[PDB]
Amino acid sequence: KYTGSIFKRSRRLGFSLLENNKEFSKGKKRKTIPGQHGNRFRSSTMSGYAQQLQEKQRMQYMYGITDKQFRRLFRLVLKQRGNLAVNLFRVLESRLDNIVYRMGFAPTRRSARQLVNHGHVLLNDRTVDTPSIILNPGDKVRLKAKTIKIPIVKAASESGVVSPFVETNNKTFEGTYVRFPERSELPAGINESYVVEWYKRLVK
Amino acid sequence: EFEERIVKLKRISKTTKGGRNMRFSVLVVVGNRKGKIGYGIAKALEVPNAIKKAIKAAHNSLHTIEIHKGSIYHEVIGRSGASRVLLKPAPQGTGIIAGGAIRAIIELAGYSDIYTKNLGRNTPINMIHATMDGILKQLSPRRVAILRNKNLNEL
Amino acid sequence: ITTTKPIKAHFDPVADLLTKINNARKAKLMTVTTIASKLKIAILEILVKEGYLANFQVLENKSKTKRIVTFNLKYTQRRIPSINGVKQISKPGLRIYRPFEKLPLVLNGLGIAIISTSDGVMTDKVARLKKIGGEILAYVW
Amino acid sequence: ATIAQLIRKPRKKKKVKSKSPALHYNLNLLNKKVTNVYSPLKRGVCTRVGTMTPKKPNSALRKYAKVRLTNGFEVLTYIPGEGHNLQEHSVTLLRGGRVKDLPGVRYHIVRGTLDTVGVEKRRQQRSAYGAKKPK
RNA sequence: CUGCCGAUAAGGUCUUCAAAA
RNA sequence: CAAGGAUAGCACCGGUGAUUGGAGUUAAGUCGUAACAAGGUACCCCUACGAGAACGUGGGGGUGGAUCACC
RNA sequence: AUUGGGCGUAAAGCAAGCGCAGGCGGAUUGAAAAGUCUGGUGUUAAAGGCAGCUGCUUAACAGUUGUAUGCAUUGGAAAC
RNA sequence: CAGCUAGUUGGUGGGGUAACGGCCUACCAAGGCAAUGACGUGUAGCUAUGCUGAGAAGUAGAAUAGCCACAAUGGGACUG
Ligand SMILES: [Mg+2]
Ligand SMILES: [Mg+2]
Ligand SMILES: [Mg+2]
Ligand SMILES: [Mg+2]
Ligand SMILES: [Mg+2]
Ligand SMILES: [Mg+2]
Ligand SMILES: [Mg+2]
Ligand SMILES: [Mg+2]
Ligand SMILES: [Mg+2]
Ligand SMILES: [Mg+2]
Ligand SMILES: [Mg+2]
Ligand SMILES: [Mg+2]
Ligand SMILES: [Mg+2]
Ligand SMILES: [Mg+2]
Ligand SMILES: [Mg+2]
Ligand SMILES: [Mg+2]
Ligand SMILES: [Mg+2]
Ligand SMILES: [Mg+2]
Ligand SMILES: [Mg+2]
Ligand SMILES: [Mg+2]
Ligand SMILES: [Mg+2]
Ligand SMILES: [Mg+2]
Ligand SMILES: [Mg+2]
Ligand SMILES: [Mg+2]
Ligand SMILES: [Mg+2]
Repeated sequence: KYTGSIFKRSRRLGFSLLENNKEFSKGKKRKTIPGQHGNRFRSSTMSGYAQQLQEKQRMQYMYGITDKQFRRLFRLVLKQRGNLAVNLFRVLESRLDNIVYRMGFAPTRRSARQLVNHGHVLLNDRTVDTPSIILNPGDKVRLKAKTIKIPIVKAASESGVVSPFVETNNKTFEGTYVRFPERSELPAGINESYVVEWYKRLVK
Repeated sequence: EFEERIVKLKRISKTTKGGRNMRFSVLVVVGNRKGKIGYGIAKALEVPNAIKKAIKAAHNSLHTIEIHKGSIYHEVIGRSGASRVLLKPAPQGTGIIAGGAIRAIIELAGYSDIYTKNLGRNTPINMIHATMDGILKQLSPRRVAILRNKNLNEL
Repeated sequence: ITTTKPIKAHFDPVADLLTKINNARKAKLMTVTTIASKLKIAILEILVKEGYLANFQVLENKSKTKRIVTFNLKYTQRRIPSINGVKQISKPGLRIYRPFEKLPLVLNGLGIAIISTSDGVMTDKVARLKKIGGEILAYVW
Repeated sequence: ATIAQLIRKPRKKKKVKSKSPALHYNLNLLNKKVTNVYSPLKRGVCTRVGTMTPKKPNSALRKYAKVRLTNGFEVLTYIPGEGHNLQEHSVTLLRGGRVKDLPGVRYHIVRGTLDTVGVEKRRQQRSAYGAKKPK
């Protein structure tokens, strides 16, 4: 369940999935809002609601999430101790399909979701099929063995390009993760904290 | 880096001997996000000149703001005409729970966590008047020490 | 000390003093007089301990049948007072009784709250220290 | 006012009235008593079809209808759409609403539900007017 | 220096915008 | 002892009813022009009478009245 | 609008007065302790509420331990 | 919706009830409740709780759990 026109939505907001693969493309290098009504005036002065909603979509489209799932996670993190501005960032980045892409074993994020849904991934001591499990740093999320031989493992096994918060022990494909992602690994595509307040009005 | 944000753009007009003289009025809030904030309302035949004059007036009248731990120290009610704005101290994390003209003033002043509710009218000038009045009547916990001869806030 | 004017006071003893203080502050007056009562005497003693007024002298007549307390306010050099606002809680008719768990904190402790629990009038902080509450007279900040 | 005054005569809250009262009356028929039970939408039978003129700004011919619901209340309900099959005697499934042009009308006929036909030749916002997906 | 002196069909435009230079 | 039945007159509540009273709502109906300027007889409140109608007049009461004016 | 609103010109001060019951009410002393505050005990069924944990692929959910509110009785405090 | 209540209020001896009791009986009296709302009308199972609210509280008494009442309508009784 997702859109099949990721170029269009990435072109609208302006920010892609952090490699500009959906922005560079092989044609026209288009950086305008889609549709016929893209090259017009009235660009700035977006209302607070307007920019907040646009930004909220950015957060929940970077990961392929449904808004109702977003409300559940926000309700979960909200109650605990205090200014929890370090927890929900870890919570939002703890998605299982998200970690496999940051693991470097998938060409794209939503393709990693497909492999997760098809049962080609494992966990420290069990198996995982649902692409929504909330992970905690310390679990040895070891990959499958019958998928290391599939006709698409080449770029998968090229995990040498990997984020420092996903440690793999290269060539062993162990693929654990510690040292939770700092804001540096969460780029300026969505780096704001009044989206939390937007959900505070809409979600108790 | 005194950022500025329009808080209202009304369309005022007078009547002459045939026709209506129409002038735009802007309400700009200027703040350095460090403790200096002012407001300026100006009228002109066109929006650009009105904005320039309003910013000039706002920069001419800049008041000094003190912050305590990012929030407002004590709960206060600012009164201006029929508009009453309630400000309440907040713990670090809630964010600015304000909305509208008051929210613009609080962000431009520097304050972070702040509880507000507009208990009166919804006219932007009077709400800003009430917000600034409430923030200006605030007492630091060091002025009362010099006054009451206590020990620099010590119990 | 001698006088020339008749001294009157209101029937309600907390707000009578409160009105005197508030009117003097607004009108920049310093020395005021009122009739003396033991509840009124005790609240003035704690006020001068908290540093809101400068002096507080209770006096009696030459016959020992009447007493009037004449207090002055503590103005700084530039002539702005130390009291900012006064508000009475336990007004006549509706008397306010709050337990210890609900003892108020006025302006995060900047102001003082007058509470007469069992040992006369008593400040909010020391009331919290003894973990005992009761009648709440007025808010002073 | 005053604590003593409010103790004697407390604060009486203002009441609240509905916008579609005739939809919340149920007649039992075996005893012939009317109880107040709220119901979203109700079935009725039309008595007189025709047209009415809007208030002031608007100018047009709007198709009204005098429909008697399963209860015993006669309400003027607007037929919301372009073209109708009402034939003075028919059954309709009214809903809530309030057309601002015609004074007195406070209900709408759900289109394409029972005897009343759907609104064909419509591809936009069909789910509301009731038209089968072109497919 | 006070005579007399009544009426005027319906619905309607017009401010696009400051993001800025 | 007693449900129920028959007879009898009061009490409270509901529906309906020929005919009739006013009320609201209505783009372009008829008779005036009462009010808003000193609205062309200053207005308004209470009250009594009278008249197609707004309303007129008598009694009392107010300025929420114009003009006027003073070195 | 008890917390948390108003009554000259916007809705709202009865035409005015004599006034019982009710509400409020000068200063000081003594006692009692009905209000008021506080300690002990009993109770306020279980589920639900909030916090933590476990178990279902995680969740929803289930279980688990914690978590008040009022009433009565008893022992003290005496400022109003 | 301003009076209501004649076993209604009290005592006596007796009967009955698991038990106290005008619960019932004979006699003797005239009281009881009511403007701090009787009585009448209309409405409704109550509560733990559900939804909402910053709070005070508003709202419905889903499911389930405690208590009450009912079994076509109105009465009576056996067994235990
Ligand atoms: Mg001219
Ligand atoms: Mg003439
Ligand atoms: Mg005419
Ligand atoms: Mg006229
Ligand atoms: Mg004339
Ligand atoms: Mg006239
Ligand atoms: Mg005639
Ligand atoms: Mg006449
Ligand atoms: Mg007259
Ligand atoms: Mg007159
Ligand atoms: Mg008079
Ligand atoms: Mg009001
Ligand atoms: Mg008035
Ligand atoms: Mg008067
Ligand atoms: Mg009057
Ligand atoms: Mg008198
Ligand atoms: Mg009296
Ligand atoms: Mg006294
Ligand atoms: Mg319980
Ligand atoms: Mg459970
Ligand atoms: Mg007896
Ligand atoms: Mg019932
Ligand atoms: Mg609220
Ligand atoms: Mg239930
Ligand atoms: Mg049920």
